Amino acid sequence: MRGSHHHHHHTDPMSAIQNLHSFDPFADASKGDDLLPAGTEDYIHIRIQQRNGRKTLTTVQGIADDYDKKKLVKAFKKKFACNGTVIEHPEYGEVIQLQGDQRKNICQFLVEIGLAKDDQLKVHGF
Repeated sequence: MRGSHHHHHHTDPMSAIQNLHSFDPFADASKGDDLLPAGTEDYIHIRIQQRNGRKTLTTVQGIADDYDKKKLVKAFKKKFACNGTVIEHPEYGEVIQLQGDQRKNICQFLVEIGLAKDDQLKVHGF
């Protein structure tokens, strides 16, 4: 170890783990100005999840967390009057969860409010 030695009986280096140094083109990083990951244009993947024969939950993946979480979903319940929520899926990462098959309303919402982009319109009905 040879780390911190100023305690009576603890020593927990884990206490100093706040994700330090996580950005540096000249240190732990690599990006090609010409070589890009893939031509995806960062679309907005929808995807529906109908547990039963109606318990649908249209989700939205790709959207930026910077968006107005409130005006984002809250507005949904004001336009279509549907049940919308915000979930941070581990398989996708930060994805809204609408109630019922909104694959046609959400994409319409993303464009109606200006959330996603017509080019990002990635609707994938289960």
